[PDB]
Amino acid sequence: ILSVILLFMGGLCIAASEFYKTRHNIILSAGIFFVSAGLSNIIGIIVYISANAG
Amino acid sequence: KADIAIAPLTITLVREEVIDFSKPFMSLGISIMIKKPQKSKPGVFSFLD
Repeated sequence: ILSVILLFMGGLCIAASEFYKTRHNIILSAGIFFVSAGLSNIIGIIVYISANAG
Repeated sequence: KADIAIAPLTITLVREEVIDFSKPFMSLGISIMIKKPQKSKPGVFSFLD
């Protein structure tokens, strides 16, 4: 779920890229959100696979 | 104190010497009971064991 939320927030950042632009730190925000979403997703996969060993 | 015993009472020589038993109403034998296999959650941080 946290992976889904982080992906949504990264989408909002990339959308705010075109408007309200020239900030140059909202694109970095989108990058950080997408990488963090990936890390959350991989933790979720390991936890799921581990919970099904019993 | 009792006139008859109707229970899972095993016919044994030492008992038959002091009481009477009918022929067997159940055939059986000693056996082993174990807690089943289950498993073994390897714990997180067991790579340090």
